[PDB]
Amino acid sequence: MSQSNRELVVDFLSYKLSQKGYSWSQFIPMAAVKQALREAGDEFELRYRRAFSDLTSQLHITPGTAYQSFEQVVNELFRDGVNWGRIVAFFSFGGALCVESVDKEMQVLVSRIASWMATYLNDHLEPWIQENGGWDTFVDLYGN
Ligand SMILES: CC1(C)CCC(c2ccc(Cl)cc2)=C(CN2CCN(c3ccc(C(=O)NS(=O)(=O)c4ccc(N[C@H](CCN5CCOCC5)CSc5ccccc5)c(S(=O)(=O)C(F)(F)F)c4)cc3)CC2)C1
Repeated sequence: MSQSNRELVVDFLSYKLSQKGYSWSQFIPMAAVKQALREAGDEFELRYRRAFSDLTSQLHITPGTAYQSFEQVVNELFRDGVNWGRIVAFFSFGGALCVESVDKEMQVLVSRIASWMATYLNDHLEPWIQENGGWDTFVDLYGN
């Protein structure tokens, strides 16, 4: 549901901020989902470190331009459809935007980015997720 999805976003973003030595104080099957997502994001960031790195020096964020940048990238990422990989890449993108934000003393973006990710998950990705077995399938596929 929509609250679940909000939980996932906050867990993932806190995880990424913790890893990089920042504060996240701008904030059981569910535990299994969260664990699989953390690991998949790390794995994604490892295999696609080139793409990851290219994007993290590409855009310059301000509180005034953040939302249009977030939306362009997300629309590009899902232009041709949804799959699980693309969903993991979506979470990683969010994580990278938050980390960049805290770096540049734009802490206010962190919770805005969380809510933009939850909204997009709940409006645009959730239908595809329920159709494809829900988050249980994602956990089975990642660990099988
Ligand atoms: C246009 C633009 C610039 C826009 C913006 C932008 C962009 C740039 C930076 C950032 Cl930051 C964000 C976005 C791009 C850049 N990029 C390029 C990379 N892109 C993809 C590459 C491959 C797939 C794919 O393959 N999709 S997939 O077939 O569904 C699939 C396959 C395998 C696994 N999993 C394995 C797990 C193996 N482990 C072994 C160890 O032990 C445990 C299991 C591999 S890790 C793994 C592998 C792949 C994905 C995730 C994790 C999973 S998965 O983890 O989701 C699962 F399994 F389903 F859970 C799902 C999907 C997309 C998409 C976009 C382009």
